[PDB]
Amino acid sequence: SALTIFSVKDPQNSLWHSTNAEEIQQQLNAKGVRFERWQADRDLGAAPTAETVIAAYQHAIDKLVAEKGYQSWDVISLRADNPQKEALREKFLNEHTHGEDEVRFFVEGAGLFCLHIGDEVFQVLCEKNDLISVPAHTPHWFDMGSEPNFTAIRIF
Ligand SMILES: [Fe+2]
Repeated sequence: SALTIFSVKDPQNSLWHSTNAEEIQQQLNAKGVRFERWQADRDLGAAPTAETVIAAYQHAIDKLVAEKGYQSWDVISLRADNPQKEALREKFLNEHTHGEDEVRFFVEGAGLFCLHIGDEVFQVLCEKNDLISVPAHTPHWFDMGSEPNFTAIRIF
């Protein structure tokens, strides 16, 4: 719901910062990044799992991006009753990239998605409200800082 882009020399001095539908889309698409707003009106119950959240927003993946054979979709949820929430930070906080642009849609929970393109650091908040998809060759990392639960959908 927000986009920030400053020079690599000004990391704390967020120079350009704005949060608008056309504004976030113009900045994202202007860099070859797709962006859309999805409606999370599908209820999977109180706790959202990967298999269910998968079958429900499954029909939404068909309109997301039609290309290649799309191997499959997966979900990344963190539970507080699983000691793997602490080690999972170094596990998702490292740089991981693929040679194909993947898309991620959050249906339950919010995560801070940071993008790195050239000498600029992008800071955009992600919520189960809309959707975000970055290009291949572009590294992305999730912001943990804590052990909160968040449901995400990966398609590539
Ligand atoms: Fe990825």
